[PDB]
Amino acid sequence: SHMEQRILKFLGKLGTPKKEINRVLYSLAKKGKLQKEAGTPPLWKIA
Amino acid sequence: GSHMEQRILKFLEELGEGKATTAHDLSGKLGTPKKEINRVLYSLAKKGKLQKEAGTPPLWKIA
Amino acid sequence: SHMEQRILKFLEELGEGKATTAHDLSGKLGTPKKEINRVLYSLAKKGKLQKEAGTPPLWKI
Amino acid sequence: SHMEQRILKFLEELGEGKATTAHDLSGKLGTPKKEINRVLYSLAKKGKLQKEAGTPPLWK
DNA sequence: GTCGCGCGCCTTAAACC
DNA sequence: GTTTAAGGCGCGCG
Repeated sequence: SHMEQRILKFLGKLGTPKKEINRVLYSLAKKGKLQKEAGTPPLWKIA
Repeated sequence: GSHMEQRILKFLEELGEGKATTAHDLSGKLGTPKKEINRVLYSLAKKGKLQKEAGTPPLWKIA
Repeated sequence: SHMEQRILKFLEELGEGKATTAHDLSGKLGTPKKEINRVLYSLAKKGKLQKEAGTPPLWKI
Repeated sequence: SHMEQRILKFLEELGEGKATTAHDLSGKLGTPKKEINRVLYSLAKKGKLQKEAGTPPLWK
């Protein structure tokens, strides 16, 4: 995946397409390689 | 990860290099209903851990 | 079906230019999306309907 | 609305076991899940129902 | 502001017992 | 006459 990598580099709302971004986020959480601790905003990091 | 993913991951691994099976087959050989089997397979898929050849029915092997 | 031709005439009605989403196709016709997609996907079986994938998928002839 | 109250009526009235799936509520009432689920997840945030988990979720 | 959503899924017909 | 179907479906989304 091209656009997944990009997000990883950084390390939660980011200024490139933000709809397409959340898909790729929850993917890598479900998918792994990211943590999702709840609350608003949803917080994100590498595990 | 999960017990069920464990079992499924066992069976597919043991079939061979590039050997693929169906939710139906799995369902029978593991004694779990197809619905559960599919639930997990599609998960493992979204998890990068497996590969779906699409068709009727889809074929499942390791990526 | 009553809805099938209606779904058709709406796609058909708005040129060959482009497809639309089931969502709006619903909202304009006042019919729920469930009924809409049922039919779209039903029709795409047959050759007339033509599905262009995505999220959300786009529907043209 | 009309639907909230009926659904709202259904749970306690038919409190056999505890709770039922959006699906069942639909089939009884002859109404698609969209309207039903809207109303259930609505009635949750504010307090009058509990989502006991599963697939589909169960509401009491 | 949480939103990831793609969803059609049987008011089921084709298909394997 | 059960089981399949992409059938996995959880969906509520404004």
